[PDB]
Amino acid sequence: GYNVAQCNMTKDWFLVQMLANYNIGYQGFYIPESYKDRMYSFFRNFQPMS
Amino acid sequence: MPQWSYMHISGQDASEYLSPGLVQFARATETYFSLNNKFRNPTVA
Repeated sequence: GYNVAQCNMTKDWFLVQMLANYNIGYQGFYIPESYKDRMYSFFRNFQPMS
Repeated sequence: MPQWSYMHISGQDASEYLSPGLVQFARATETYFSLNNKFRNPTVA
């Protein structure tokens, strides 16, 4: 029960990425801002599948 | 009113009922922990 958001990527890693790219972690998940979220940024190209 | 002043709806601004030390703290700790959303903002027409 360590995967997240309908794929095989982990809760831990997703959290590390939100904190590192956008500083979200300890104040709870929400959609990151547009200006932060650009071409080489993580969330923008994140495409989970089943 | 008595119960509006008690429940912080009116009489004063949001900054004015909090303690000076806590506000001093909220401003210092903001960049890595936000504390704005913890206290209601009342606005009076």
